[PDB]
Amino acid sequence: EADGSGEAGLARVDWDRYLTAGHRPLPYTVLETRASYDEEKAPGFGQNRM
Amino acid sequence: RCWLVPPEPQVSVVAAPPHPLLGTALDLVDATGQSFTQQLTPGQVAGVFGQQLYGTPVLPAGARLEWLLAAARHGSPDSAWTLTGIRLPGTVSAASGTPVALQTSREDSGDGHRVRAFVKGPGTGGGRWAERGGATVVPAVTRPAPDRVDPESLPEGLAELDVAEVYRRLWRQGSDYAEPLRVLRRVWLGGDEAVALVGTADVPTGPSGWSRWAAVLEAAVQLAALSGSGPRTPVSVDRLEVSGPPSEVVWLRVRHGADGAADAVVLSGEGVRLAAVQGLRLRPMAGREPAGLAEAPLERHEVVWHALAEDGRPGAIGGGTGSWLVFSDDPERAAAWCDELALFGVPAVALAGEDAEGRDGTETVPVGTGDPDVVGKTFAELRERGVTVAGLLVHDAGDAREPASGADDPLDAACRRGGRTLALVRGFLQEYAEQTPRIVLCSAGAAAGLAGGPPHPAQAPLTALFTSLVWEHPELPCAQVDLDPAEDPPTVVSLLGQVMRLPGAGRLAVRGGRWFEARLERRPAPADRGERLALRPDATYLVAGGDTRHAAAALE
Amino acid sequence: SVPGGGRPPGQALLSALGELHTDGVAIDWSQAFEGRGARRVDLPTYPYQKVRCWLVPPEPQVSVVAAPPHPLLGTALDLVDATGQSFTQQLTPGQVAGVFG
Amino acid sequence: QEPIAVLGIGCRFPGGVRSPEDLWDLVDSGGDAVGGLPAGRGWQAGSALDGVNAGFIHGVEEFDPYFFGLDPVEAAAMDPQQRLLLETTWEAFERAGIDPVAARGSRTAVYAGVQFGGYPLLMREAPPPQVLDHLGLGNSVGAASGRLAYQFGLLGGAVTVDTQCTSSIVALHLAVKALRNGECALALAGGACVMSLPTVLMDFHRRSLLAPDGRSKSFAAAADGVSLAEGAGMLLLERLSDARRNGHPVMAVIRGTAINQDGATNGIISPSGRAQERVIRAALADGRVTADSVDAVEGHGVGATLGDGVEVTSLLSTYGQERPAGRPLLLGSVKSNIGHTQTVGAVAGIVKLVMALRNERLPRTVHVDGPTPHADWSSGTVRLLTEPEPWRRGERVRRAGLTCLTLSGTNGHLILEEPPADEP
Amino acid sequence: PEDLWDLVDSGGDAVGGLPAGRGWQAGSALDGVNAGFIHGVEEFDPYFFGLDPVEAAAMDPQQRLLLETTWEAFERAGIDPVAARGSRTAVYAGVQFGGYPLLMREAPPPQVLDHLGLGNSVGAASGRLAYQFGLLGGAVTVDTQCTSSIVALHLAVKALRNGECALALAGGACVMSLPTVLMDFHRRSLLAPDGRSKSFAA
Amino acid sequence: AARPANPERTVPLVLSAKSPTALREQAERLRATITAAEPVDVGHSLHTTRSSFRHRAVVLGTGREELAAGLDALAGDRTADGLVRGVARAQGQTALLFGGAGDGTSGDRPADAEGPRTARGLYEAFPAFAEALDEVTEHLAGLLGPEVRAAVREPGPACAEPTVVGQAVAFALNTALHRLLTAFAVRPDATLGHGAGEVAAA
Ligand SMILES: O=C(O)CCCCCCCCCC(=O)c1ccc[nH]1
Repeated sequence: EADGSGEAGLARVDWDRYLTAGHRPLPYTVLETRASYDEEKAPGFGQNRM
Repeated sequence: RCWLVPPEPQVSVVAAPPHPLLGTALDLVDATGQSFTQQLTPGQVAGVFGQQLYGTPVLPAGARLEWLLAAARHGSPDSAWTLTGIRLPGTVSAASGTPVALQTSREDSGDGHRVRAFVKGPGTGGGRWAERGGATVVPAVTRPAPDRVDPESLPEGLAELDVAEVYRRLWRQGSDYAEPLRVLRRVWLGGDEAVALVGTADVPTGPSGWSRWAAVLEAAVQLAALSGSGPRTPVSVDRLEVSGPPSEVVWLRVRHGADGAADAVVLSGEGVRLAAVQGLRLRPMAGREPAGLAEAPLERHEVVWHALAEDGRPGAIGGGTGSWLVFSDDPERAAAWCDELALFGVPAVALAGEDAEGRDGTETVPVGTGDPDVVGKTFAELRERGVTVAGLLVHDAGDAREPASGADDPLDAACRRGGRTLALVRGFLQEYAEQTPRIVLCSAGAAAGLAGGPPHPAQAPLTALFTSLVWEHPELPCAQVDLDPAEDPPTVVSLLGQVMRLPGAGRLAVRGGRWFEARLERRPAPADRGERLALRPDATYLVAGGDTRHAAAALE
Repeated sequence: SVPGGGRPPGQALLSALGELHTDGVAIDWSQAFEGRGARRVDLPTYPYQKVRCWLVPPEPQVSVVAAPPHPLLGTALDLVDATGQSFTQQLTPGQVAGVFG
Repeated sequence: QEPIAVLGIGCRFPGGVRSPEDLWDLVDSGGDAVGGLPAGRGWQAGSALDGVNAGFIHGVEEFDPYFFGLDPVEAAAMDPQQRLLLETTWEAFERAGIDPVAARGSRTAVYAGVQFGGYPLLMREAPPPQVLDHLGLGNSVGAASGRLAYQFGLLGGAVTVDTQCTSSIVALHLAVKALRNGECALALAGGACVMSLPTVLMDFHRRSLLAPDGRSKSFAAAADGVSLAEGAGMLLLERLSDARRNGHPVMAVIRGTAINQDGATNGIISPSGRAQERVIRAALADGRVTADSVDAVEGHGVGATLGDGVEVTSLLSTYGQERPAGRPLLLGSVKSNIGHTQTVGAVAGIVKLVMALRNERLPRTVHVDGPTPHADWSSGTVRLLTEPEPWRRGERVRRAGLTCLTLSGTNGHLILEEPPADEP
Repeated sequence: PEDLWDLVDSGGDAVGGLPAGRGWQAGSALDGVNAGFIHGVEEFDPYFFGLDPVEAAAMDPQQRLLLETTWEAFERAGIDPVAARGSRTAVYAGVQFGGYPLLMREAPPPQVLDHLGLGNSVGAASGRLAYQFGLLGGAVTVDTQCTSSIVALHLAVKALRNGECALALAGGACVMSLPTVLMDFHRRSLLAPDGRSKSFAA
Repeated sequence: AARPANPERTVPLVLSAKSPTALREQAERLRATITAAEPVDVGHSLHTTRSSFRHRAVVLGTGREELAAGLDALAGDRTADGLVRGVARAQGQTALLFGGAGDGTSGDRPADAEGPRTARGLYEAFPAFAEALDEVTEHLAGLLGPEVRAAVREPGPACAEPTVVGQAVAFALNTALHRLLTAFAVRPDATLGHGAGEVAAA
């Protein structure tokens, strides 16, 4: 850890509890994944309905 | 005939499926009383252990209570039962993917019909079997009880609650429930009692027959815990009395009238007595140790900067909805960005601190006096002119205060920077927060771990104030951008542009032409490095600045 | 800007089109190679970003006895309240003739 | 374009059918074979099969080991599917009028449709040590086509194929191409399906796919679901010119064949419909037969509520445009009498049309209370055969088609014609 | 092909020790056995092909290797797989039932159970390739033990000659999901005790 | 091959991937091959033998030394000249802007000589542009006399100056560059023209 370590620490934490504790109605990109984007998926093999 | 396996009989028994906690009875010849055994495979555990405390699977208290009742009623067709002096020590828990052995027994007391039941939790490896529940059984209840009570008459004294907030209250008590145990459909609560509507309580083997009592009794624990505060778990019950399997709907009543103990009654959709519970105590295990129960490991957590090389293009500013306010340590910078926003057709106003000179026709604000009231009484004047605010930029000069003042004290400089920025930001929030403004704090050389020069310590109150907003006015969008302190600052339309792509909040930084975003991310920590460590023998060591409890452990 | 860019005149237009291709327009680069000496070659294939996909979680590498149960003595029980150990076996019809010689 | 002659057919089908003549008695009398679960198999099924009805070969658990020279230990180790093919192939050579001793050393090819039946998973215990040595070749899918060629001493090609339900129509297409390519002198094509384990009926019941009364009500408005059943069958084939040189009997002539996939795209365009409309055009072209000359089709007709409507639509798009006056396309399906039959659906259809040609009548489709509303009958150019109609030899050459479909996307078609039947 | 040429031209061999990472319940019954394994066959990339990871766990390793190997075949054939969609390409695969569901020591989760069928039926291995690439030709699986690859080529060559299709894809896969074929070849002592195919040697 | 000699003209080298890490691993593979083959042949291969996925990058360079520096810049993920990166969103949604000659006299007029003085270099660089410009130039001469042909070959300050020769050269160069972009298969959904150059947008 000579350089480039940034803000750094050592603990037991579950961040999925931490961002839902207290309360928070909007995202926070320090803990949450940034955004969705445009892509689509097939209906799977064998399935052929309607 | 040419086939591997000989043919099945024309008729055979149904071989009815076992209740998953008690399993199949053993057949020891000389033994004084019956015993039963099970292994749960790691896949089965998630269906039986329907509750999580702090992420670890635990067995619900209503399920231990049903396990004792299933152990009691195994030998007879009788439709009504009584358990007394019921005690439920400790928490049955199973760390993710591990086997779980279980065992249970019955012994005749010799007092006529009276029988004792016990349950014992997992023996494995170097560990050994330990007690996890006990009760006394009295068969054939053979006594009258009260006539019908209209379930619709019960709720009138109490307010109704959304079932969503009922389970959110339990989440703030460390507990989460899988879908089979989320059996509440309406709830009312207040003072010393509560009532509730319970749906089909369909545990494993529960869609018909007696096993449905597991989740009906668990609803009595969910409701009993809802009335308190701080985390707690059941420990004792003095009587349980049951007649028949519970109907597809049931009504619960729970009351707190005994000293430190709840009583509960279960009524059918017709208002018939189905079961009753007395002396339910959670208090002897109010506030038991979470640090030994939590599933999470010790890890190294680091704020890592990722470049926005993917999708790093600014996009447009959000139209003529209102003005932008620009405040800076430099009047020339504030004016320059107000000229830039004018070229792009965005309305803006220039602000400066009243201890700086009025060199370039800005508004002036009493920032430098530490008081939000005099700042607010200034921001209120713009609203009285009819100005509306979309957002606010606060820009800091970086290390330029050092040669300007001619003396060094980074801690006094941090005290001043905090006081100035707090006066501005609080003074603004008081006057405009109903407009949902966007706040942007623009430091320089504050970001740690990035390339190009050291961080300047006197910037630190800006990173603190940003996170201080994110958790305390959580409806207001904001961002911190950290500039390079020595390169030329970017065009203001680039700064605002990339910031308007964030809903909510985030931390961004500029070095060269790149944009970076911070994420808190995790890796395993080799504690075994300290298990190999010994400090050098020909040396002295300091422990400093701590209280007795920290110091004693450091010395150890 | 489609005419404007870096000093070599081709790099301007190829970079301006490169940004449109990058943003999503299905640009046909063939005009950059048309009239030049171009051939075709075998090139490396796509690099997969693999992760474990299997029905069974990986078994621990612990050594154990190959066939410890004796055919009559069977399995030793761990009845907690027992005064001394008891053992049980069930023999299936195809085993009976093998043990009863 | 050489025509291929069916010299003989042998089969086992639901409801005590052992010959083409028995299947004719069953369909012409309008019966259905669907019934209760078999006793005598090793099935320890739970409540999961209470009320399940299906078509079973009663007696698949019995065989005659000495006739084929096996040890009874090996006869126990073999998958029931390998045994039905072996028993049916002897019957196929006998009705074709060929001595199996004269077939030894011949360039007869074998193309068998088989699916893995799970047979050794019936065992509760470990196997007896003498059985264990035979379990490998007894149950491998690749050994099923090899065993026939060893027993009958055949020296041509041998292949086992799997394509889900279309396995018999796919096996038959390869055998027809092999005979036209000049690879072989005769070809043996067919398949088997036997439920040694109950698990496929449990998987269809858990997903609610079965009809509640167990009937595949082919093309009817009722359309409640599908119905699983067993079956086994073999056809023996030769080039029509070589058959007439030797003077063997010809029961029908296979004229043209095709296979395609239904691809992968949004279900809104009916991809399985577009697939059928290409596969029929391909099969008519392979045989060089004009679309006006077909009289009837033995449709797939499985009873899936949309699928029968997509099939009826594809036939209107393809045959139903060029019908001569008074010659509308007759449609039916054998699945109505005997259930789906899984891998052998094409053999069941061929046996029906071969017997129809020989007896100058087309049988009715059972349980048709009214035509399915999911397709447009308003052209009048296609109809279900709801009462049986005569189909005499005459100046018009009689021709008929067969179709098979499956969820994995394979589709196919065959065209059949009369024997030339020169006067005695 | 270039990796095979480097191994062969450097005169090496590739028979080695039994795989870790697969959940095998082999005791002493494989002690001292050596064989040639595809290391890492348990690792795959579901997002590339458009599979949810629970379906990608349900599939027999043989269906996964064919699907991976087909993309590599098109990328060297000089055809973009997006241009091949709607081509009259036939598929002929030599494949065998792998018993992969019999690895499970317990009943499966109810999420994967409804995918194990088309995940493991041998006749799905032709059709799933044709679905992923949108290929309209015939799609069959063949089995005749070791020769299953020549049988697939012969039928594909005869299909192209007779004009049934414009392209054809022919090949196969073999993976030891279960140990049982090695256990029996060792039990009957058919294996060389040093594990080498000394192809025509004394 | 009968392969012609040429000067070191720029190569557009294109990569695509379905996720970001795969793009960086693809750059480490390809960097070891651009050393052996000529860059024009590698670029012609990747344009035609590969798909067009969602994550994208383009590298430009005159020869092997520059292209290797670009692929290294991608592989380490650091910004450099001639490298471009991004994530595609599939919709077309494109419009194209056109301008007249005389507006270049409003300010910085020598830059609106230097743009056209640079734009002349495209005539040697691309096949499609030369024929389009020549067709327009010879078609214009019958309306103007010969001097327009010299002016198209010497696009100095006239391209910025409100004059008949200036407007003629502006229409020629705009029309030629529109045929260039449509040869690169950019298709407009809308057009807008500023001042007297509106005829080009039409
Ligand atoms: O031709 C040769 O010399 C090679 C012989 C190899 C035969 C391999 C057959 C494998 C069939 C496995 C199978 O069908 C199964 C496994 C578990 C349950 N079923």
